[PDB]
Amino acid sequence: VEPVVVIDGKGHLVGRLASVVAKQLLNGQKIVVVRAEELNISGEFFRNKLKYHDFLRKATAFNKTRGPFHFRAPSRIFYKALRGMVSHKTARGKAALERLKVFEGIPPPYDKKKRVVVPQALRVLRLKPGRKYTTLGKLSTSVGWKYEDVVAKLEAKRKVSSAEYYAKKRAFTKKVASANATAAESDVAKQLAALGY
Amino acid sequence: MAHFKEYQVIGRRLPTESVPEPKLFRMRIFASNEVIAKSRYWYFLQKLHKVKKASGEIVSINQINEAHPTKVKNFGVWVRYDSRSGTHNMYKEIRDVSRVAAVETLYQDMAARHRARFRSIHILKVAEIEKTADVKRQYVKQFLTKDLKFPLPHRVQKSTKTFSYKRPSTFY
Amino acid sequence: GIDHTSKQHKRSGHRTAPKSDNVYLKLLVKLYTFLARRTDAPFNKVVLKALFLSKINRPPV
Amino acid sequence: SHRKYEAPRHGHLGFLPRKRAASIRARVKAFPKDDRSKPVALTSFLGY
Amino acid sequence: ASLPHPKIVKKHTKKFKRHHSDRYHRVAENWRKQKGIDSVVRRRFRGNISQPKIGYGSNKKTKFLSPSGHKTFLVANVKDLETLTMHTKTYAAEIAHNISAKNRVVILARAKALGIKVTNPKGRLAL
Amino acid sequence: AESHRLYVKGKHLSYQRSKRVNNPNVSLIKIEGVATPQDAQFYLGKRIAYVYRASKEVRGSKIRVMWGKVTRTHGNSGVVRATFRNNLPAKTFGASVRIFLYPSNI
RNA sequence: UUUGCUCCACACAAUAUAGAUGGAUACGAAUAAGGCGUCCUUGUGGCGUCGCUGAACCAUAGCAGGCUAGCAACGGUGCACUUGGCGGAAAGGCCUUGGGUGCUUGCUGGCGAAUUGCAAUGUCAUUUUGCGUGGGGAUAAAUCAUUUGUAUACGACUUAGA
RNA sequence: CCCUGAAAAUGGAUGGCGCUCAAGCGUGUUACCUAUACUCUACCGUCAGGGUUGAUAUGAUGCCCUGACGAGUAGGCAGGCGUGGAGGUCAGUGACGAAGCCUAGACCGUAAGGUCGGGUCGAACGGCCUCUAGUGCAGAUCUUGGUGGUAGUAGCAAAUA
RNA sequence: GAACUGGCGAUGCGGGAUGAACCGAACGUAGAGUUAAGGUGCCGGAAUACACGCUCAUCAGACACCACAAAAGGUGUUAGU
RNA sequence: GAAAUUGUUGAAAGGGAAGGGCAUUUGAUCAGACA
Repeated sequence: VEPVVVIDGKGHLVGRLASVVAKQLLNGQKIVVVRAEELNISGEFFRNKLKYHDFLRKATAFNKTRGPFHFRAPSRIFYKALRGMVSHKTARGKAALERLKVFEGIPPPYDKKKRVVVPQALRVLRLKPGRKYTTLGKLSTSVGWKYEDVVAKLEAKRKVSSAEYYAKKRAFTKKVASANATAAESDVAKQLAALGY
Repeated sequence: MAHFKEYQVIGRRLPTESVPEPKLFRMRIFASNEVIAKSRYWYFLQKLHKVKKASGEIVSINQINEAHPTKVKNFGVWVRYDSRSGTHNMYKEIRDVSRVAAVETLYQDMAARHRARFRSIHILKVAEIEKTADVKRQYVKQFLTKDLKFPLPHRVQKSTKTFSYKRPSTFY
Repeated sequence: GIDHTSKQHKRSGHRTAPKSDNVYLKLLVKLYTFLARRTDAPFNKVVLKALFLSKINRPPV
Repeated sequence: SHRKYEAPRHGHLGFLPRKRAASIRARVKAFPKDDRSKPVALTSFLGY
Repeated sequence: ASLPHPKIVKKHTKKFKRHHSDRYHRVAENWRKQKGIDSVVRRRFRGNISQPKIGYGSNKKTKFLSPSGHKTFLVANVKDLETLTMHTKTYAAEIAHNISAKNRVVILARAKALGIKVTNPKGRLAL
Repeated sequence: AESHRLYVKGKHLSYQRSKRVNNPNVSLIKIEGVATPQDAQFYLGKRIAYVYRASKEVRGSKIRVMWGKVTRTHGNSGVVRATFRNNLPAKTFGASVRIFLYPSNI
């Protein structure tokens, strides 16, 4: 239903948010997950790091290279598991993988711009309260992701150079309210709420 | 099994020149249809008496209704599940509106907690309790209290679309 | 599919025309036919069958 | 089979692609951590 | 110049190649019911060639008809041409390849004095 | 105005296909919006047109068309089925799709 | 080496489109909680209120949006000038003053639209490149051959040379 | 149901991703997807039953009507296709170009194969009824002849120059 | 290595990921529709359906043939006698 | 003067083979039909 689509991962579920974005995809829906470092997952932090732990040993013997590359970088990760669900190795694949970007933290050509959520893939509606969960945030750290604190600074920022976008969009829309009741009893505004509106 | 219907099935033991008027056996059944029923019927008599679908015959097969469906009753129920091993008896209690949940709900419960099936459960007897207290297991007694009230916390709402604009909420 | 019930595509297993190639045997058969179709009497059905027959089955009399 | 005699490897794994570095000058792969008080200075120096 | 027949449906337009043909230079595209005990084409498995079988025939009505809807006929000389005279809507002509150029234009000409369509009037035209 | 559109927007998802065998004759429709089999019932019979663009101009245009139509509800979602004169082309899985409003009934 | 090259223009040819066909419409945090307004001791404060899905909100009438006349308003918005600021996470965008000027559907009119013949996407997007007219700008390297040996199987490397 | 008990050798496998009031387990209700199966229709074939000598248009082994069936190695039968030569025939094609050969040009047949457009070429050769055979090839470490990739490679370095 | 039948070999087709033999069902060429066995988060056509329960596993579990696990223990939790 | 097999030319394709099936699309190429 649009040309692009900026999701904000936060409060997500790799896993689920996971799909939807692969599905989409295969249906022409350029998507652009952000923020991510704040992903999420079923399971006590510990694991997963256990989980993680493996898809790590799995190598190639005979040349550790040319083998299954273990990215770290929240991003990448989400990615992957996204991916897995998009048949790449064909063309329609790929023509799929392009459509999708991904970053941890909302950079620019997006911090603008709006973002959304994916309900059906929000922790906070999948789980039941009490079950422990994760935070790709840690995870990534912990298996080595140099950069989590450099994001977590550029966050402190833009959570502002936003707010102060805000307390300014909001003192506006409010006058428009104390200058929108002078003119409306007007004639135009009673016929109106008969059709509706 | 499916959804049930109480049933009254009044078999015989085929008449003979010898023993005319061969005594009539009633059984309240908790089945899916009158094919069940006439089945679920003979299975139980070939355990108390010397008859079968042959030396027999089914006289009547009457759906029975609840009297007061509306009316929330407290059904104790008795049950003989087989297990994997031996066989066991039970006395579960199930707060419900009519028989024909008391047996449905039960079978789901005997499934989930004990991994039995319809195959392996005999619903010995069912009995609307009249007075509270004859009620004996805390997961009913929980609900028969002074002006009862509770919230439904963490309300999750159900959407159709894929995307949304707000980031929800679970107030109620 | 169809438990065939009986072999499918049984060829009669009786001659239908004469195996011979004696113009003459054929003109007869041709008359003979016409002669079980448009009549009823049976006589004809039987000289028809007999005309197609092979050598061994038409012994000398 | 098994080695028989369990001897060690020949050579260190962490110096591989054993190759023709790049340049004749070596990039300093990592400079010292920062203080940020100290006053300003050069952490390195080119000889011969 | 047709006899208002049905539609000319063909069934299987594509050529029936022989299994392997592509792979070999030795094995023609001319069709070969495979007799192999391993053969994937015999055991028709998916996912290979179809083999030719009945099945594919073409309606008795439109058999041996160009698309026009005429059946073609080989015409070596002009006597030849003069059996089609009557059946112009059903039949057609095709002049043989092994005719001189002077005897073509004659047949050509004889064609049209009687309405008849030929399917190779190009032939060997000094053009 | 700025809007002209007096087609419904919507996408070419598929071939009918089982897990591993597909049927180019039938095609599947993501009508942007339509979520149930009802919502789809409206767009049976209504026409479709994967439009696209060849380089070499025909026939006087740069622009070509394949004439759906929509024919039935596909399961829960008001994806729908969707012979076309010619079968859509696969490269099209994810391409935009003009459901029209004619063969009208309003 | 054929008077090339660079930037902005526009003219014409092409060449594509994993797929414009009104608008990707900007808090942050918690969800066993918050938003928005308001009062106050500025606090995890009091009071009111909303959700219970964007089915929202913005834009939206004029030959694919023509030529024209007024009334009410001093607003809205396009286009190009320019003052001053913000932003580096991929900034390559966002806001704002002061004008120059259109269209104004805020209310009232008047002409034109036909025959594209009962539908045929009925073509108004944005890709990259090429050839010339015309408005500003600039005026180089590298490879071989030769040479060095911190280098070297050969290529590569490292130096040297009007 | 979880858990301990539960130790094998490249890296890793509920098929994979992933999944936790499940995308797990047990059970119940519907909707839905989809095989060359089933239903209906078209077309092909075989097989079974039937109808049609009245001369007088074209085939009485013909022309029709009705039905049911269609997998196949080994194996059997049937109808065709093609090749060398022989009797007959078309007073057949032909130096105004026969045979052959090349042709991501056309048409016909389910097919074997047929016919034809264009080029090349230079002396003989097709349909039809029939007789006859040293008659159809991808394979036999088949025969004989040719030619590749290997590859501008191995290598051309003993005997003082 | 025997018995009864059904398979495969001689048999594709959809399903069990994959596989002679298991489950569906046995084949002329095509068109519509309905299903079987299997399924319906995404690879993938199809409910991130509905309903009631159990389960958190610092080696969870996941579906017949089938590619495993036991005796024995647990104030981990759930019904029971 | 056939094929293997080579050489210019022209067209096209090519991320660890190639080729084949059903289906359309585009690019090149062609038959007939219409009167």
